[PDB]
Amino acid sequence: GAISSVLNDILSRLDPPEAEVQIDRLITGRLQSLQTYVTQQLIRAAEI
Amino acid sequence: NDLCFTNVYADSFVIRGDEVRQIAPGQTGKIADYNYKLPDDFTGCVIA
Repeated sequence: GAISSVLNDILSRLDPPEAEVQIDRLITGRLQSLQTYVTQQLIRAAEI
Repeated sequence: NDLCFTNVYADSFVIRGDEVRQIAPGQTGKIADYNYKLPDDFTGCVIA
């Protein structure tokens, strides 16, 4: 949902008071993707 | 009326209606950028 996936390009064009809102969406999205990877690895390790 | 505070400061000055709206967090312009700048987490009220 952010205007662009490259963090440096958005931070270089938007003012701080509004850039913090756009960055928060990328932080939240990438952190949730990382949690999914770790969870599937814990189950797969139990099978081996 | 219920809260208590450590200290209170009154900053008093004269401005003109044009751009007077710029006294607010995260605003841009000649006054906000070169004359008087409020922090992003300012907690209080502006009276005119």
